[PDB]
Amino acid sequence: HPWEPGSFRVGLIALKLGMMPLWTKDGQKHVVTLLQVQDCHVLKYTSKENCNGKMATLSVGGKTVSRFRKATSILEFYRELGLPPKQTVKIFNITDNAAIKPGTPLYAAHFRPGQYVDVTAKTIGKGFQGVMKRWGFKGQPATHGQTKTHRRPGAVATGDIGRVWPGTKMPGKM
Amino acid sequence: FKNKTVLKKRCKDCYLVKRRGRWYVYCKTHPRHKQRQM
Amino acid sequence: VKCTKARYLKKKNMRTLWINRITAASQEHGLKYPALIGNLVKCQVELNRKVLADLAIYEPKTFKSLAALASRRRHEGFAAALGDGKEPEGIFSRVVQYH
Amino acid sequence: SSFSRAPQQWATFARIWYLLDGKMQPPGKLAAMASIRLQGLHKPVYHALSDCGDHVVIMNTRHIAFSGNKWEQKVYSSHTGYPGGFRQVTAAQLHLRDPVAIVKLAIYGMLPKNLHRRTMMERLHLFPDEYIPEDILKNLVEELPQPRKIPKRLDEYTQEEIDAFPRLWTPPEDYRL
Amino acid sequence: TYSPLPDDYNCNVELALTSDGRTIVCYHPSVDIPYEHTKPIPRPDHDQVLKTRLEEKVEHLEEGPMIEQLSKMFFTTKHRWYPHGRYHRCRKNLNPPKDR
Amino acid sequence: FREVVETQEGKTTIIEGRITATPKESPNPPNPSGQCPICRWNLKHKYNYDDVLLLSQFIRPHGGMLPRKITGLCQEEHRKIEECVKMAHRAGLLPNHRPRLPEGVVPKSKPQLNRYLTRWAPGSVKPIYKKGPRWNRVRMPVGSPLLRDNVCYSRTPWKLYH
Amino acid sequence: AGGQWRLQQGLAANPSGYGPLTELPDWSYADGRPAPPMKG
Amino acid sequence: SYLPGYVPKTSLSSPPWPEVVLPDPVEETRHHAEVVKKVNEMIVTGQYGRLFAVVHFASRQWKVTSEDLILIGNELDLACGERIRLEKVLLVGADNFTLLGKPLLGKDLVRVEATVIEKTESWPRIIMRFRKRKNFKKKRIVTTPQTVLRINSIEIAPCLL
RNA sequence: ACCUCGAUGUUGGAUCAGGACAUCCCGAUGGUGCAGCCGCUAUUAAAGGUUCGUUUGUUCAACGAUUAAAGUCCUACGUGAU
Ligand SMILES: [K+]
Ligand SMILES: [Mg+2]
Ligand SMILES: [Mg+2]
Ligand SMILES: [Mg+2]
Ligand SMILES: [Mg+2]
Ligand SMILES: [Mg+2]
Ligand SMILES: [Mg+2]
Ligand SMILES: [Mg+2]
Ligand SMILES: [Mg+2]
Ligand SMILES: [Mg+2]
Ligand SMILES: [Zn+2]
Repeated sequence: HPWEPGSFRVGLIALKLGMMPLWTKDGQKHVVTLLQVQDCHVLKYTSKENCNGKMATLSVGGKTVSRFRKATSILEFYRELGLPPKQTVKIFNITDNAAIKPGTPLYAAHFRPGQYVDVTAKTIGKGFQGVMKRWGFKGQPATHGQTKTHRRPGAVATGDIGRVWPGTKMPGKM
Repeated sequence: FKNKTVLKKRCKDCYLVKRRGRWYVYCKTHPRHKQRQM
Repeated sequence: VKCTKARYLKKKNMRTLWINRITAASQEHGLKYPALIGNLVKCQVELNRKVLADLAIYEPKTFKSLAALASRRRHEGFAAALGDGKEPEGIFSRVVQYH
Repeated sequence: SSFSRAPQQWATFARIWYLLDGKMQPPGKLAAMASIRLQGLHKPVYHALSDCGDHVVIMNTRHIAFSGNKWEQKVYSSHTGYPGGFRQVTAAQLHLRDPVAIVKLAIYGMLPKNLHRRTMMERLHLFPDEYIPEDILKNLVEELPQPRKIPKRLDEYTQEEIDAFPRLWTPPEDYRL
Repeated sequence: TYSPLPDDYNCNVELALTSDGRTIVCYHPSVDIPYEHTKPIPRPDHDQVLKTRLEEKVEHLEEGPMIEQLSKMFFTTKHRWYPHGRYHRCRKNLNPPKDR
Repeated sequence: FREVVETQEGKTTIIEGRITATPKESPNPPNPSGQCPICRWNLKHKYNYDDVLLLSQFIRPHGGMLPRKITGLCQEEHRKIEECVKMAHRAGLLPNHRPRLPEGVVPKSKPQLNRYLTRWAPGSVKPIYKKGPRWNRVRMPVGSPLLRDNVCYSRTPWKLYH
Repeated sequence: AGGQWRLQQGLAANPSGYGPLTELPDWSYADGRPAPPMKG
Repeated sequence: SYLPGYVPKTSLSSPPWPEVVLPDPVEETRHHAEVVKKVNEMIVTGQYGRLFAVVHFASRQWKVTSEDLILIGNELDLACGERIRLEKVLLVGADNFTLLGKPLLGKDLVRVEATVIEKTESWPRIIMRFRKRKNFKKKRIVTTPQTVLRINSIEIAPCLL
């Protein structure tokens, strides 16, 4: 179908290579991230009626992995599709005029220069971290009598409530 | 608009009107006569 | 201690349960609980809540007859209230006197 | 009834699906009649320890009618638990966001405050429009009468009733109106 | 034509009084469902070589999905479907008295 | 009634007043001794907002209330009818007396909210965020206080505040 | 229930007070011999 | 064509409940005799099965039928096996007919007989009272006497007319 | 002087703050002895913000330089098994 206003097309699943500087004709040094799209294909299509949602959902995979490290249910899904299994599978909300046949590969040419895009991925996990590194609390001075309190949250609530509000910033996995 | 518990016209041009649940005093001749029921 | 004090609650709770069951069956016949108990007294039918609850469960046809009697007696009172006593009392409104 | 012991017990403690039409009806009166059916209060064999409740299906929950200024004055408030999570929405705001929330909250506040209350809400079915799923529609039994009788609009009166009602005054012939 | 209650659903109640007025007679014969108010029962419900042997269709389901399926078909909550400990399973009377 | 029509031909405007058919009061009133048409027909304390047949006889084609000196009603019943007319439009029982829309105006689609017994105008009502204690509850008005003396066939009187 | 109506009929507000329901003996022998009077 | 008491039909002009017209007492009086005679004719021919009777015994109303048991919380001073008659019957009902006493049925219309089959004491009942911080504590155990009666037969006689 | 005399010393600060609106700033809107900028006053608004220092145990305050502003309070005069 031709392009229409209010239509959403599918995206890609890229791999973050690294960073590289880039200069413009204005002389400003802009740093960009090299996203490599490799073995990106459309897995299945779900219509708006079957989606139970406003938009139609489309399945996309990337980064072909080994067939020996997947469950039986996932492997048999790719057996009929005739594609190697994908590591990360994302679901994109599209419109009826943007449907793509399953098994269709996708390339970096899907995007063009001057187009603004949105990148989604898991952040770098820092494990269990204290409030000072997780929420940026100031802490306590290292000297002037301080006793075993330099990186502690301090007060967490008031005495009247006699409880801690949900969502209170406490040490945990970041 | 000056909030008054008791609304009193300040001249012959002031007129009462019931709008948005509370009485108002409008006066085009004297804009300072406008009042809102508190 | 709870055993001794629960003997009053058991008697109280049984009667409350009976009233709900009597009310449930009266609504199936288009009547309210005050309209049934109140009008059965005026017919000298002295049936307690225990019997009426049992009748409403095991004798549905008998309960409907009582509902019809209470409804008929209820209608007789309204007719008597419209008149000034000139008309005779209702057929079911007669009271058997005991000396 | 000369039934066998098991069929007789099953029939008495069976579940009956009822239908309610909520168009131009107050939510509370709909909830009052839905409360007794859900708890089983309409049965003479009712008891709290016996799960004798029935299924209530309410249709046209989007077209309920609120008496007075309850669309603007009544407020449905809830708290998410987080600081600053105290939300207060009016009946009109809640109705547009969720057409079935008003009826659901009225019924939920009438059931006894016990563990059985959440079980009774599972046997309550709400549908904003007149469309009903076949499985729910194929097992209905009785349509309970609407509590409030909808008054007739001026255009719904036939000429027989309009002409039957007498005019009380004679307007002057020179009145512009 | 007066009738205190409609004689349509349960029985035909006929109130009466005795000559002395000391006894109320209630003749209530049972009503029968008319033949025109009932529906007929739904009695109704190739080149095959291999007989269709019975195939087991007991699909394995986790504790979660199993309870969710049960809570929807019986229109109950998930709480009642979880098991109980030995302490409660031992307090239950396995030989309760029976009436009627 | 009387109607006014303006016809312009040859850039000249002519205004004329033409008399039309006027309805006549029904003969043999039940109570000729009444002073106003309400008690003349024993309709005092016996009508509500939903009786659009009675209310339509005291309103203009655009829904406006008629003057008291024209209809001949008393001061007490005119206010009661005036409030019933207001609640009739708000309840959607008068679809043929809508306000006149000037040319070139198309009303926007607005939330169709069913309501009745609405004392106040919907746009002038603020939500009750703080209900208050039990002894100082902020009740929601239902109906109209001017109908407090209407004939009630139930033992419980009309509840004008919820 | 019905206490006010009974008092207007010359009876007791409580049906257990006096009358045929209470004063009469509650049982009698099958042969027809009268029962001994109850304690109440 | 309007009477002085005429009111045009409105919401509150007429009572919400529909008007009810009671039957003519003269016409209904003979209609009652027809129903009573039919019900009386069902008793001579024995066109009834099991009968349930509501009797007033030990200040209690029992919905009893034939061959059933009732527990009475007092002693009747009667040897076990003795057959007695329950004089007070308030209601006798069948599958098709029901008779109501006002408030009691005549002795010539219904006869209910029971049998004393077991006289025993109740299980020990705990009566304990306790008040905190007052050293008030006393326990009492009582065994109220009990009596079990079995309803043998419930027969009626054709005396309605 | 009602609760606590069979283990909370209090104040202030640090830490992290939740909340009220009787609003210091940002927003909207009447009046003005509102030309325009500045101002004053009133209604509405608590989504967001509300500085760093010298002497002083300081809270506060003084003045030092700023800021669109350096709000009034409550919370066991918040928080001391931090
Ligand atoms: K301590
Ligand atoms: Mg890591
Ligand atoms: Mg530091
Ligand atoms: Mg130390
Ligand atoms: Mg240290
Ligand atoms: Mg009692
Ligand atoms: Mg304010
Ligand atoms: Mg402190
Ligand atoms: Mg401190
Ligand atoms: Mg502490
Ligand atoms: Zn003025």
